[PDB]
Amino acid sequence: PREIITLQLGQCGNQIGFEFWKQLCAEHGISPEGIVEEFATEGTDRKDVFFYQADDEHYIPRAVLLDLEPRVIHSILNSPYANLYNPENIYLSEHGGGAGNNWASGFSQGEKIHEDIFDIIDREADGSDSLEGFVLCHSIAGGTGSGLGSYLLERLNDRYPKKLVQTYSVFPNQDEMSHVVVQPYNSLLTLKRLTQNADCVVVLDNTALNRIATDRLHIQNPSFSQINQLVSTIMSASTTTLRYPGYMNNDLIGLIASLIPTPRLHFLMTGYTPLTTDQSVASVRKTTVLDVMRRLLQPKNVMVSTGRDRQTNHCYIAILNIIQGEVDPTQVHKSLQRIRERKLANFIPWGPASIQVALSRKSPYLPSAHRVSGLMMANHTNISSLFERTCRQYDKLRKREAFLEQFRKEDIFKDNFDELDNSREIVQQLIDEYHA
Amino acid sequence: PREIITLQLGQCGNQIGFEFWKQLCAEHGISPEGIVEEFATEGTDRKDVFFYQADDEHYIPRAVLLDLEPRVIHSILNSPYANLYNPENIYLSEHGGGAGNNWASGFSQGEKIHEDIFDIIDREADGSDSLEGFVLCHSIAGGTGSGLGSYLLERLNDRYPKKLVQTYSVFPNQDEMSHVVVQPYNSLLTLKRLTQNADCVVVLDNTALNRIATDRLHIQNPSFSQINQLVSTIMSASTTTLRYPGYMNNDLIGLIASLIPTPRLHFLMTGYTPLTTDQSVASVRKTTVLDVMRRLLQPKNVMVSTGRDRQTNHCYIAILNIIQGEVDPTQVHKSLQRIRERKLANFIPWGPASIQVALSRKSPYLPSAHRVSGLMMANHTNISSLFERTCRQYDKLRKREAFLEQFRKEDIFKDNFDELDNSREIVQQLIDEYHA
Amino acid sequence: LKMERHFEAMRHFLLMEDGEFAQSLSDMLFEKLGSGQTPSELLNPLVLNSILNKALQYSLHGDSSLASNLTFALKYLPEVFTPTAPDALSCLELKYKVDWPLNIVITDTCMNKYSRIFSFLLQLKHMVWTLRDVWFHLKRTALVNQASNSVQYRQLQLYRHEMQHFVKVIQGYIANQILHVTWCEFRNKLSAVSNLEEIYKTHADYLNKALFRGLLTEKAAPLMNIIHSIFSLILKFRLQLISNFGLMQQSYNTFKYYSDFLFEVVSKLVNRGYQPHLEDFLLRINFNSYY
Amino acid sequence: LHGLLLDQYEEFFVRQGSLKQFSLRAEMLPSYIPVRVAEKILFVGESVQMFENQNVNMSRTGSILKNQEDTFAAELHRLKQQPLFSLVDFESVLDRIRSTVAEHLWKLMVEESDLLGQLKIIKDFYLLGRGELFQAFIDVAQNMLKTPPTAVTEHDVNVAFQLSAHKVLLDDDNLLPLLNLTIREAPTSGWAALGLSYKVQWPLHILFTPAVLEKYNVVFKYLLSVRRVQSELQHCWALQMQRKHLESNKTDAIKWRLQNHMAFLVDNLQYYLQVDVLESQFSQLLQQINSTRDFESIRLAHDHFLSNLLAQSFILLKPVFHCLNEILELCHSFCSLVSQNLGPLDERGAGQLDILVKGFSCQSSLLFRILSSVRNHQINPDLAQLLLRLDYNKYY
Repeated sequence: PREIITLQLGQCGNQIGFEFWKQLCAEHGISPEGIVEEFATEGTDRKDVFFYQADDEHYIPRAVLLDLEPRVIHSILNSPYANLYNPENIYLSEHGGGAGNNWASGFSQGEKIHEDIFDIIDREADGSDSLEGFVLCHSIAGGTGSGLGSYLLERLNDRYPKKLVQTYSVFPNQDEMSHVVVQPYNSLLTLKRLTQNADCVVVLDNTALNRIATDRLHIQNPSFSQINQLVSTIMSASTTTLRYPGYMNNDLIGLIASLIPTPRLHFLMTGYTPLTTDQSVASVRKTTVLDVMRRLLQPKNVMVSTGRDRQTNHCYIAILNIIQGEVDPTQVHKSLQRIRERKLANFIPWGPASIQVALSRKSPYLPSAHRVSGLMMANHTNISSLFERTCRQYDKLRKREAFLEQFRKEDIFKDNFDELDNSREIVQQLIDEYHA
Repeated sequence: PREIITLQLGQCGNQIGFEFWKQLCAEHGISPEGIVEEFATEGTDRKDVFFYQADDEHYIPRAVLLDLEPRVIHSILNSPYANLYNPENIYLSEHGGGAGNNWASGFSQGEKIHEDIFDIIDREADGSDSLEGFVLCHSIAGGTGSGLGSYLLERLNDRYPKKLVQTYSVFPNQDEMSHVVVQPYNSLLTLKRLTQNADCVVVLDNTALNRIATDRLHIQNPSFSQINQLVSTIMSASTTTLRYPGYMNNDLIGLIASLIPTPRLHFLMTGYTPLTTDQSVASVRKTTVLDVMRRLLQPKNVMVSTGRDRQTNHCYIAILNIIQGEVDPTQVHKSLQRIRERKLANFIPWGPASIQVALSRKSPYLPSAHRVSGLMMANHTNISSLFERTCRQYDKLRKREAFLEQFRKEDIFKDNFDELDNSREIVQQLIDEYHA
Repeated sequence: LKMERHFEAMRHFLLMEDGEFAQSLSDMLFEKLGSGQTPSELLNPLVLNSILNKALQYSLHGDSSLASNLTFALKYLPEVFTPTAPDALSCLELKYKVDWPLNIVITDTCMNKYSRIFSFLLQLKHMVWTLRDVWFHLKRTALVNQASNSVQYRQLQLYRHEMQHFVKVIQGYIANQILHVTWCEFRNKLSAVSNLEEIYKTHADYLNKALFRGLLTEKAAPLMNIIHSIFSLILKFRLQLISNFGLMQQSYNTFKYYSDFLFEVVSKLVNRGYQPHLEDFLLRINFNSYY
Repeated sequence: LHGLLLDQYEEFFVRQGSLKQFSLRAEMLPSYIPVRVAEKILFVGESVQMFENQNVNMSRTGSILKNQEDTFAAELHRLKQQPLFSLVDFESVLDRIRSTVAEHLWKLMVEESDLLGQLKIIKDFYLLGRGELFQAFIDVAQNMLKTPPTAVTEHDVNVAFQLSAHKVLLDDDNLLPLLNLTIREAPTSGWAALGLSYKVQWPLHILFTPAVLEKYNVVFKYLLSVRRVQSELQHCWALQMQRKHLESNKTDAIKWRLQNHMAFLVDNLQYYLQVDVLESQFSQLLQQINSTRDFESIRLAHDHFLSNLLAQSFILLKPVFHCLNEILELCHSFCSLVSQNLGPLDERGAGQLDILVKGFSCQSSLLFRILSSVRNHQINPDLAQLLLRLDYNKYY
């Protein structure tokens, strides 16, 4: 019916998808090894849209996880949520990889394991006779997720041409350049494949993570154990129309169709306010829906590093405001009434704009059926500031003679560096041209 | 609506504003990290007039704190009231400054950090579409609060021309001149900016502090830990019509409009009687309002060093008498009945005078809903005695060849000393001319 | 009666708030593709009444206890317009049943408007589904090519997406005014008013509000003539993309004339304090003023 | 007993004139029965009639729900057993058909409504207790009442007061749409021609007849008029705060002694009026309803409440109300004079000023003319105590 195959790949893409499947059992009322609660069918009306359909009421995840590093998968099998995963769909015990840290490693390893990489991931494709598409849950940081992920964006474009492609890709961190220095090279090589060899992306910045991780979360030493908490909730938040019973844009080709203006303009800004557990003691007094979307357009919950004074000459075109759970829908048109009076979104002068609001009932659970949740999927034309940030860090590195002799020994014979530079400037010029 | 941005600046201006925000949580019934009491909305009918408006019922302070000295801010983060402050609105961890002790230091540092000082303090300006104004909670003592504070009185006069400016500035101490000797120079340079580049001030003398600090407070060694107790109460006392629900002059442009006779005559005398905790055992017998304003015009609670025999040729023009909390308003017109019989205020012979009395209910708290409080905002024309005191200490220092070679090496090429002297005498001559 | 369980069952298969059935109706809208080219045999109701019963098990919801309350009656209307070849975009109708204890809830007038509501969703869903069928036509391997040049795709897809902008946000606003306050008014109010005698004098008033909230058009206004003309270009939109670039750019100027024609009649319905869709239409008008 | 008027040829002085008003009739009233007794049976009998409409357990005497009726019947047998007639025996038991009936409806409307709730809310809408919460309405409603009024401006100012009270975050969302606003045809302007409709539910409306909400609404447009002209004098003051907008000419100095005389007025005259009107007139209402279990004595005490507010705020019919609106007109052109770019350095800035330096002392000297009528005093004490209270707050 609407079966999606997630493509978890890389050192960071496997960990953000590990707790994504772990989030799904707590809201479906199911255990990874059994069914102890009856809340799975009376409370939740649809479960076989991301999981594989049941053979013994055991909803297998439709997931594949490949990585060159064996460290990310050795921290999985000792956890009690790995018995839900199957040891025959992806790998058996003692799976390995390369050495290995290179963008050209996984780019060259795709055609030497070409027979095996297109054998076991295609067995899940013909399980349903109407496949939705493929989401590449991969990474941009490092050479593991960026090297091999650029290969599958090409060969799955023609072997599966009538399928939706759209990824929840995480952006790397640009604070210092000591541990990694190959960061401007492997990022722009995948970013070219994300626009012409891929339809849509969902951007997730790393410098904007610790802006939120010290905002309300109150940590002193930033660890990697907090990167899975902001990411796994908004992943399950994006499929609330798709997993839980909704009516309009209840498919993944429903939501993405109403937000993309044009190809190579698909970078969607994400926002999510409620992350604090001591808000729970004051939501008993009928906290309404009239105050939760006034702060979405206000740049506080954003996960995109952008300029603060660059929003006057940029214009919103498509903005999504997803409320979940208890909505009190007699005032949801009242919340959309107050949008035109502030004009917090700059509107495009050539065409109409749209503020789309939708709702779906959440899990039968006490932290879910009590507190209001707001998921934002914006589309603003100030996203070229990240593309100006990455390009200015790209041409400055090529004048310092950095990784021009250390990178072209394997499988690179011609200069494909300006092939990425002009196509990035094509994106940056067509964005500003789009508001005439 | 009526949002005011406080500009806490300097070594002394940051500490007097630190307990000003700490005073506001005890009267709003709120905690700096949570909401544990329900007294915040039923007892207090308005809270979003100095705080930022809530996103999770967390009333963020609309405050900025810059100083060259890092010692004042390192005594903040270990206190449990600093989590209410945000580490992204002003500075993150490990903020520093100059070396540094000079009026020309902060006067020259304003145009080298000109890009950053007008970037993050303007983000709070467009939060409300009707901004009230700016209060510069700065200092005159030292070169830190006086050097940089004179720069923002000029560039915010034209970039924000339709906003109220009025400051609660503290005057320095003139007892001996051993530790500091640059006190006549940096004070008069800021005092020129307080009259033509600023509309109103609220004077707070330092030699009048220890007159009160040994009056009823009974200390033997005067420390700096007592300077925040007299100052933080009268700051919150001045906004009782603005924070708590009042009717007339409930804005900051309401109170200051009814007291200023003319520009460059705005120096308001302050008075506040009740500061003793053992008065509480005898206020149970209906202590009335008929005795609390007989001692306001009597020169006992004043915070201005002025002459005692110079009040016969000087005349009051505007006098404010603010009662708070329990007023018993059936005798508040009875208290104003007894004013004309004594004539304790000398009235101007050219025009009418005004004794304005107002009331507002205090916090739902036991030391606040039991004891009568009287806040005075006088305006008497004997304030030139301080201006005669500062000018006589200014021209005497220039004949001793003090800081004429040690002060003009950086960013001073012409003699701007008589530019401050004539403009100060313009204030002193127009005050005595004002009663014809 | 056990009426609240029957009340929830009507909402799921006439009001379509468990959208898996109406998403499967889009697959039934993906089995017609224009009318008429369909058989006129008597086996034409025989295999078509079945596939809607089979569509409920295709979504894995509900037992057979409420599935006896749903029946489908294939009406007959000419679509080549001299012979018959009946539609399933606007000539396929769900029929709710009248059973032995529950007859004070359902009457013949309320089932007459159940056929009106089911046929009105089925044509707007046919719009939105075939509007996304064009995204399948240009889907990436690549098909259609010329990402911006040659002959236009840059401004071509620019007017096509601001077309699919306006339709996808109209249908979402019409969906929010039909469903939500009516479900908030209905069960709760009726039950709590312990006024439960002669139920069809209240249930038909609830249904009359439920058609008041949809478009209602007094069942006679020219707003129904504009939802037909904007449907008349979406076939023109889909035929040019299946198959013309100059004949394209005229067709959507005609849409922008008809959308501005749809805006000016709304300004004539204006009266005051009335029609909770009229303000929601004036939302976009004050959006149209600031840009 | 029921509130049933058992007449066929209407042969009774009570005649029908939820509330369902009833009236008197002098020709059917006996003149040996005192004339002030006739409404004691009428108005209490009209109020037991209006409980027959909505719900029968809500009766004033106790008729379906209580046993007042048996005691009333015993009283009836006693009254019947008498061949003669006098005044004391008839009227001492006119207490008993009134007083026990006048307390049970007081014990009705406390619990069904939270009495003390709306009867401070309705005064806050009219006497403007929530002062900031309407100034944001006044600021927005000024910028689009700048036409002669038309019939659509009623709905436009309404939805503006909606969004204004909504961004404030009132503590009750449903307290907001309980009213709408109403406004004349087209005199010159929308201000001083607008009003408010706060309609009222079940039986609280017998305390608020549709006459006296006009009596609350007529000062309501007067009290927002002195919120606007106080805030307009607060904003044209706010233009000349700094030296960069200040000219050091003497034309500024003759502009400037006037606002120290005129902006000191409305911060005094409309304060000591409005705050002393509210405080110890609210004081005795709360003290009476906490100390009296009786209906009409509480009711006409709030009738003496409202007539005291509309007498202090009216000070004299023709002159002082014409003197007071001439004050607010003459400082309204001090707004529109200052509001030019660099006002006190223009020739039109001093030319428009010269008419206003006459008209400001046309108002202090007309205020001086009332003070001679206040000293030479046989008129009104509450007039004299207030106007002198601002006057020693003026001349001292």
